[PDB]
Amino acid sequence: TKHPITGKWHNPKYSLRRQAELVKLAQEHGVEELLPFTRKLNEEKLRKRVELGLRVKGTGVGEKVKGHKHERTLVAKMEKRREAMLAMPDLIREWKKVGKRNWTKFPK
Amino acid sequence: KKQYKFFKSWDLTGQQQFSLCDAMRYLRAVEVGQPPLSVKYEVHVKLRTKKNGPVVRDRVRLPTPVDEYRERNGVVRMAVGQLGFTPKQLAENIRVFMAKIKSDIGKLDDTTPKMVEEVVLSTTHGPGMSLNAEFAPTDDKIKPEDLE
Amino acid sequence: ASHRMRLQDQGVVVRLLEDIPKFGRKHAIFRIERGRMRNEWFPKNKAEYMTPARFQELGLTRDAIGEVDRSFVI
Amino acid sequence: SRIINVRLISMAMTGYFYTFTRPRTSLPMSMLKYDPIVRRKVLFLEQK
Amino acid sequence: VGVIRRLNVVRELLNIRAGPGAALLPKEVTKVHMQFAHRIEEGHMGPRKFWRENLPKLKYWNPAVPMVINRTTDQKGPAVMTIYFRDDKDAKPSSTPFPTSSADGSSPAPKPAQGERIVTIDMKNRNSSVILKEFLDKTGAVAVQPTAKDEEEFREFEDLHRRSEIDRERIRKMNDAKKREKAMLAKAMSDAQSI
Amino acid sequence: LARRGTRVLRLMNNYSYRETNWEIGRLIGDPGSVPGTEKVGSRKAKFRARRRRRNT
Amino acid sequence: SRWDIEYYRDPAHRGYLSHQLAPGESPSLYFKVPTGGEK
RNA sequence: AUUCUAUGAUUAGUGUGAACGAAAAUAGAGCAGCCUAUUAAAAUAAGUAAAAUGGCUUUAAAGCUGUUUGAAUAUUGUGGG
RNA sequence: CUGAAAAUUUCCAGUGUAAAAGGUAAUCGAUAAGAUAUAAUUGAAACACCUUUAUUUUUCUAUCGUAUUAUUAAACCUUAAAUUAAGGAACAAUUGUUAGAAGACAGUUUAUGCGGGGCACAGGCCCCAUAAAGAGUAAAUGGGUGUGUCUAAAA
RNA sequence: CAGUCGCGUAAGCGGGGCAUAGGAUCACAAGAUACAAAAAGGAAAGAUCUUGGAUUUUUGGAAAAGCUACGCUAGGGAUAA
Ligand SMILES: [K+]
Ligand SMILES: [K+]
Ligand SMILES: [K+]
Ligand SMILES: [K+]
Ligand SMILES: [Mg+2]
Ligand SMILES: [Mg+2]
Ligand SMILES: [Mg+2]
Ligand SMILES: [Mg+2]
Ligand SMILES: [Mg+2]
Ligand SMILES: [Mg+2]
Ligand SMILES: [Mg+2]
Ligand SMILES: [Mg+2]
Ligand SMILES: [Mg+2]
Ligand SMILES: [Mg+2]
Ligand SMILES: [Mg+2]
Ligand SMILES: [Mg+2]
Ligand SMILES: [Mg+2]
Ligand SMILES: [Mg+2]
Repeated sequence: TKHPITGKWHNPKYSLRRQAELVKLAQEHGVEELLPFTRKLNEEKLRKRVELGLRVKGTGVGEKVKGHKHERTLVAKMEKRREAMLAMPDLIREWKKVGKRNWTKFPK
Repeated sequence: KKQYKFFKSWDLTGQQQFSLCDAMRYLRAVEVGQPPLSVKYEVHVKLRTKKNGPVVRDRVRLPTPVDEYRERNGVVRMAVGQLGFTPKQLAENIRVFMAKIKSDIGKLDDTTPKMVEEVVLSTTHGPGMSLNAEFAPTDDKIKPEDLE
Repeated sequence: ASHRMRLQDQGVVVRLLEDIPKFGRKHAIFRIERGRMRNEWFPKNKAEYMTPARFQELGLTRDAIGEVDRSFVI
Repeated sequence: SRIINVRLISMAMTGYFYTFTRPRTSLPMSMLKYDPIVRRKVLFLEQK
Repeated sequence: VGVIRRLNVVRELLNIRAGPGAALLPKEVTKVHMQFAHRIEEGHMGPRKFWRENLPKLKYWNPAVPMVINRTTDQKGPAVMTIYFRDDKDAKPSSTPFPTSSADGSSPAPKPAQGERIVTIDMKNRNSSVILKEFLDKTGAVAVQPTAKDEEEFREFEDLHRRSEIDRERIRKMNDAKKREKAMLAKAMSDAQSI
Repeated sequence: LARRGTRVLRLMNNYSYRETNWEIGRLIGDPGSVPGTEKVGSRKAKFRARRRRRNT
Repeated sequence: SRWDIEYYRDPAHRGYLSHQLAPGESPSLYFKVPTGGEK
């Protein structure tokens, strides 16, 4: 509750731990219907799950897995290897023609 | 005594850039009555390039005739269209020039990729105004209009 | 330049109360060195500290802080 | 100081390499070696 | 050449949108035509200033109307301008044929179409002022008023010219003093060579 | 053209689809010889062309 | 987790989440079944 | 909730090594919750949380701390983990 | 190279102190003349005017840095129940950080081998003999100027 | 054995050199593998494979100078006068 005179939120009279002790104690005696609204209620925990479901990063509803780095760069990796082999015959012809001594194109 | 290896690059945070249509409205007024066949636009594109690096000496065949361009000192100057050019024709006439550059840059080495900093636009008797990537006028009342 | 520099203080916010010359007019908010306010202005009642509580009574907000006007004249 | 260890990079861009030694006052090494990733003989060039 | 250098040189030249000759012409007008000589003689200075001072201010607020100029070498040519005021109650006629500017009189005043009625305005040995007012009162148009920011633009650049002229003479006084002093040094060397 | 243009993506692992490296290597030609080292032409063909250019 | 979901999301293991797939969809949350043809 | 005993555990982990060494959880002993505290206390917490730096502790987090600096306002998703 | 106003760019020739390139043929001259420019000349390159850049130099601003000078005009410090006193003074002093620096002080190492130990010297590996017709085989035993290399195969 | 290259008519030869003298791990650095990812999606830091930089020369691998006649303790005829 936000105090009107002072703009500061007052903690609830019963912490989240104590809220669960009453719900667990009120449910064993069939008096859970009398307790006010609480995020610890058995029906509130279940309604929130069925309504929205899992919302964690990636595997949540509407979320998409990001994939590992070696998975994101898989196609671009195999496309580079494929490009080099296709140009392999033309590279050996220029190498065997120019020769091992006069070759000047080297990786960096 | 001191020396630098770069061309002076000013801060653009406070620059006042104009859209292509808003700019021609200012330029077409200063060239009122001038022979449109003897008045042509021009573009100076400043490049963040090093002095030691090479220069650009390629050519470009624009869609509409107004071509050769050369980088002298961290800038490239060349015409892009006559005064009677409509914004639709003048627009693509610029895109063909920027792409041919960015294509030649990437074609160049990766040691110091020359990136563009600003694009200017002026006429033979008009002021040098900055260009914004936008194309349409900010004023909702005015619309694309072509005339002499 | 660097990603981390020396931590420095920018001053304390104060609201003048006697129209100090060469600094600002009466009821002018700005940041001044803590030395002058703590030793010269506060003892002589020439200004007052602008605490978050003082900002509410005056109705102003933290975005009302001005600047020192060295060219001020009485 | 007289001899150096050079890495011959595969031009297939597979990441395999061979390591040989050669004097400094000589030309870079270039050989036709076997790449176990693609399982074929490709051109291997010195790294630098 | 800083960004603010080019910026101040521009915003000053952007007086096109100002009070002197700017106004929003009505949709009734269709096009304009003018013809005058190159030089300023036999009453030809008026139109020139109207072309370099007030005419550009119209195309900014009226960029749809074509305003063309036809210059010539005949200094005695009739410095007269035509205004196609009537658009046939905005009937939107098909006035496709229309000339373009030139410098040798190659684009004279064409004959108006059926739905067009021109308005002649003579100007010879007359000041641009009397020529300007005759253009607005005749071609009824509302004059746009400047905003406060435009008043600051005029006030700022005005105070700037004070600092500029104050420096134009200052730096001028250091160079001539040097060009004078250095001249004394040259004279001294010449005298030394003689001895 | 059809051989070097083909792309066979397989189910290697983790439901991933990619082209095996050993297949990428056999696009240039079948194993047994190193492409590029083979003489494209024939020595006899070169001799015939040498005369043609001389006759003309 | 990703691996646990993908395990019970495929029909090869008869996972109780396999009914959430399409006949062409893949169990992996990142990879997809490429398309065959010439284009 | 805290406290004590055992298991977890010659474990995770750290360490060049030698060695050091948790927690969750389980079982038992006790069990008690509250602010109107069975002794009389809050108008819900700012130089605080936190950061850089010098140390402690430690697994790099968390926690403690001298120096110089320095936030936000509740699931209608503000703050810490 | 913080930014602003203004200005400056000389090998010979050249109307003359050509900053460079790009674009242009008119621009200025309140109505009468003429000055600029283009042309032509010179040069490798030719000029007004509108643009965007380059070099250098002033003032302003911004940023640092040192010295100097003042300060009940209540920082701090010293004498002083301790003051509108006197003097020093943005120093000194203290805290944190940083670099240097005294065995002044502290902990520890300074080995082992060896016809006793000290001093000296020695330490992995290779070849021959000693070695007694398989292999192996020791000594501060005899032989070696032993050894931490060389080498991509090319005019 | 598999893979794929050279030479040779062929048979076949080739996993360096006529043979016998070049030190690890850790840490560090460069490539690859797709293993695991401390709530979850990534990542970091790890693991496997290949490779480099050492008088670690007391070379199965400590970062290391002396005096004692002021000397002490535990031991030795395993060792001198
Ligand atoms: K362990
Ligand atoms: K911490
Ligand atoms: K023997
Ligand atoms: K995770
Ligand atoms: Mg300070
Ligand atoms: Mg325990
Ligand atoms: Mg040890
Ligand atoms: Mg609280
Ligand atoms: Mg803290
Ligand atoms: Mg944290
Ligand atoms: Mg905390
Ligand atoms: Mg004094
Ligand atoms: Mg000692
Ligand atoms: Mg024997
Ligand atoms: Mg040893
Ligand atoms: Mg051994
Ligand atoms: Mg003695
Ligand atoms: Mg004995």
